[PDB]
Amino acid sequence: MKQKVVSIGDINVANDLPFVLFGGMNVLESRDLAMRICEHYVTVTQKLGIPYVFKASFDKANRSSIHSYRGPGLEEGMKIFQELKQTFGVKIITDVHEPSQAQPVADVVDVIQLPAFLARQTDLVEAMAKTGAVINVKKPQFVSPGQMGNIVDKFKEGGNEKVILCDRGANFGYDNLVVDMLGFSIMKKVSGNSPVIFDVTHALQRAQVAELARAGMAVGLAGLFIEAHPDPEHAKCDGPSALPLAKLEPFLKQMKAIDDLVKGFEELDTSK
Amino acid sequence: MKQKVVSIGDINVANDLPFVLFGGMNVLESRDLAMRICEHYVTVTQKLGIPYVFKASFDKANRSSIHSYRGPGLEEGMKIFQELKQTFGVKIITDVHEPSQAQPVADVVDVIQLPAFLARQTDLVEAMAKTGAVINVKKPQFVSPGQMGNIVDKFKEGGNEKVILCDRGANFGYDNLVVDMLGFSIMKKVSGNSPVIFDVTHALQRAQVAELARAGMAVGLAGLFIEAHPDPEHAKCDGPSALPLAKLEPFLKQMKAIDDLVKGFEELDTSK
Amino acid sequence: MKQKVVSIGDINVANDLPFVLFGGMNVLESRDLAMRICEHYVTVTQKLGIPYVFKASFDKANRSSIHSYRGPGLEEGMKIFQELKQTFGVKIITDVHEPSQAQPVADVVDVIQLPAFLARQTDLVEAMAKTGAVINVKKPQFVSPGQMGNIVDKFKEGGNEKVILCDRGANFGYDNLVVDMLGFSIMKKVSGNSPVIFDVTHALQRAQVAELARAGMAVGLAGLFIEAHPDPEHAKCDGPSALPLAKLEPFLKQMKAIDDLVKGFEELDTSK
Amino acid sequence: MKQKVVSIGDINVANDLPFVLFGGMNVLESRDLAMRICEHYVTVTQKLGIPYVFKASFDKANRSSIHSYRGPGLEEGMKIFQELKQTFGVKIITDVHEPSQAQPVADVVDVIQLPAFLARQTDLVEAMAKTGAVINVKKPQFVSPGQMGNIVDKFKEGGNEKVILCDRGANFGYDNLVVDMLGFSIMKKVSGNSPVIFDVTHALQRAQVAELARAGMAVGLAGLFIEAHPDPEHAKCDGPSALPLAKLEPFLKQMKAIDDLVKGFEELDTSK
Repeated sequence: MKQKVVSIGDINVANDLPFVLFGGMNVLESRDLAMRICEHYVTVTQKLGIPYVFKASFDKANRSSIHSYRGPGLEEGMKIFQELKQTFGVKIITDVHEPSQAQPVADVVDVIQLPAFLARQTDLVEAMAKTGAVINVKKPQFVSPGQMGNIVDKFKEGGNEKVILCDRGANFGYDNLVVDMLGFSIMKKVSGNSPVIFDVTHALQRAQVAELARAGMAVGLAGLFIEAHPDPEHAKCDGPSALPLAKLEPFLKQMKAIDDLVKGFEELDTSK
Repeated sequence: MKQKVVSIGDINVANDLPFVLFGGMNVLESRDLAMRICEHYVTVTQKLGIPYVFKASFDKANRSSIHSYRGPGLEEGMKIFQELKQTFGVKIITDVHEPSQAQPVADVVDVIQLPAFLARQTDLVEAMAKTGAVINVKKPQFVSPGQMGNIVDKFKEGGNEKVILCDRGANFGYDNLVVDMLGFSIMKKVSGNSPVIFDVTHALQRAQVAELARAGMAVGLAGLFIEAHPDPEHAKCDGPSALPLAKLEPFLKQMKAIDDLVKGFEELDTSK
Repeated sequence: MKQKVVSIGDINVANDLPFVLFGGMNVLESRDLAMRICEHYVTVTQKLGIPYVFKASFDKANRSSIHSYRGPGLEEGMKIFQELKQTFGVKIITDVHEPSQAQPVADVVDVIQLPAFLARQTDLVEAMAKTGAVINVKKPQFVSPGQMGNIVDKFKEGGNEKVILCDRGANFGYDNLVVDMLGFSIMKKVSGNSPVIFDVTHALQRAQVAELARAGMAVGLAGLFIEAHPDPEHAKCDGPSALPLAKLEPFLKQMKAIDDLVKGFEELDTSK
Repeated sequence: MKQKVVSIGDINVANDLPFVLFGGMNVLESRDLAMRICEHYVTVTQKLGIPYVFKASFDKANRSSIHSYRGPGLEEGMKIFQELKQTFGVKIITDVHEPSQAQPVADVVDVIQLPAFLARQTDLVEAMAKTGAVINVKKPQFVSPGQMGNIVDKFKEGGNEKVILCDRGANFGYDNLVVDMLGFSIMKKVSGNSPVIFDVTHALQRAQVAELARAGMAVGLAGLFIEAHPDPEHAKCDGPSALPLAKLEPFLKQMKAIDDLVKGFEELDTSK
């Protein structure tokens, strides 16, 4: 059984190929920081040899209050991305919330994301479908893996047939997530063997970011979705949990020994 | 400790008062059926003495496919409700999905609902806030009760301070819900003692609809949210699970013996 | 469909009959307290009309340390029970851990219990089977209701065909229990409609002891298993959570209005 | 922080050392099969370089019926082990159920196991404590990792201070397990950094046996606990899920590239 391929340009996201790191940042604060975030990623990638797609949000349709920081704004948010793109030669990936945003962002970025809590929003799915530009489907914590097949279909149907599946863990009682390492496999099956990627930071809501990320990779995934910030201690707000940037290389070095060393195994069948 | 009160007209939704049945139907098919659905509710209510607010959706922003039945449409959906209202003298409650819909529907209905998967959608919350018209907040299966406090605040903040909390159960492993009877109490606390109501049908995704609904009521809730269809066997599609309409009275008779007989207890403190 | 009946003497435990309160205490400290515990139960029961079976353990094969208080001991533990029995005219129920204990205790008590974590211990089950004296099977938190059928069979097989099923909740993530009100029904089915009873205190590991117990009863159960201590604040150690004794009557008064008022309903079928 | 060491002879079980494979079989049928089971393990181990301890049960205190196959018996079960030991030069590990068995088996084997459902059985723990012979503590599916500390203490207290911790997954709703890759770390902490090993087969109740086992190893564990049978299709009864023996080498080859390649990493601190 061969794997699907959803190339976002000169990049090839697949299950049997080397993992594609969709590294980046959470919210889109300012440039001096953003482009700085790219600086280390961009560097370590080439330096260690790893496909890379920066990631940043230009809006937070949700937080812990109304009089909060929305974000750069749909408009001012796209201007942001533009720059860095030409400044480094890498693709950008950002999540959309309202149907509209879809098309406008479909022209600036190379990978559009779909918010987990919106995973099953037809109006939007059918909407985001038009673009036909690579889509990453975040997997809700309250949805069984095998249910992923239908979400991939409702998309193909609308038009777009280039999708990715992102796992961020499952609900384990109240206020807790746990990653079913066995979801990935179950997730390939029903998804016409689409590319499956593990979102560690936003599976950890920590000196765990590592150990966890190791186990995911040793399963054989299309790639990783990660987030890092210069000082993970101060801007230590809520939502996901980010990596202590500086630790990019030593960490990503680990993944490579996994991704690579595992992506090259004589297919095993413990079935029979 | 006294309970909050969020009267939706001549009706008073509270925790220590008799339960308010927010009975109704799921999707808004056609009138001959809708108004028929009201016919039995409307009757049994007065006949047995029970506050009543019909409920029906004029859209399904999500299902199992794109080339599916959206619904009457935001526009044609409001026309629908109008009629029945004057035809029976009862209030209508319907869920909104996009900010816009909010205000338009705020003039036709008496109780606006907020979709569970949208529970934490600020743009919308802040939006639906303007109306200031009674709001029912469906409680996501993946959200801990105590987290309900913030969602109630972000609303008060925007303006609206008349909210209701609806429990539809919690995620129990993959593809399964379970209702934490203890959520309700925990749910009153953090919610300035707002009105708490149990959504049974959409806690059961059955000859269980009953037994389950009995246990909820015996806890002391503001009221029930239910759905019934003439023939629960054929149009037996997916989403929630509806009641075999005809069984409205015998069932609602049960709730009354609970709601009433329990709403009238000398407050007990097993605390000390 | 008629219910099973497992009379433990002049008492009749069943699903359609009034609930049988298996009230009592946790560990067997001393008599002045024990017989005192019975004093209020014994009284309130007759005073309010409720079947009663005292309950107390004569050993704790497990706690939080070795140099801990085992208990009166298998031997000295039986002497204890004897007295109170003749002193009040009520039956005693106690849990056994090692095959041996079974028979010895089978002559003193009227209801023998089976520890949850031992639920699937054949050697013991086959052992406790001989006695043929009423058995109460505690339901492990990690076992699905429908699995209860086999445990009831392995017992019938050995000999004993008079069993009871006790629910203490299910595991909800780490360190947390939740009671599936729907387990009871599922639990009757596979159990040849054996008597099902809800263990509230040891479903709560609190001013919740009440609200929770109300919802269980409104389902239609054979009865309750409860535990109370004079001062729930000091001897506030770990294991289950006990009731503030003094609150027996006001509480048990609640259950009666449930048990009774619900045990007398015209069977409803929301099925069709 | 250095790891603990619980050598079971010329073998050293630890967290930073190469993983120790506690491979073997489930029940102890007959020799021609048992010693055959050892044959391939024993071979592949030396051939690939891997610490090895055979494992087999001489009794099943639980199954799906009384008139079932107990096992060789405590007595005849020990005779069994003896032989193979001298026949191959490897250590044996078997689970005990009743206090007695402890000491008798403490003289024949090199690693005694403690049944999960008995994990918190003081009488036995205090009992098995005397021997002072290496102990492996199976971790119940219904027990939070951090709770492991006390079980390790109650043992040290009794005497024995040479323990191992085995993870078999956690309960995920009804009838389902999921392995919290993050338990291991949490499990080292509270356990004075005792050796932690992952039980895959009996975490899977399958072509998954592999992928799952890969992720565990990439975390950094003391070792693996596995079970294999010649024909996993016929004797395909219930309990755990075994490996298709023949697939030992290709599989264990995978683990080595993990265990080794990961056990040799410059300690990383994503903490800060």
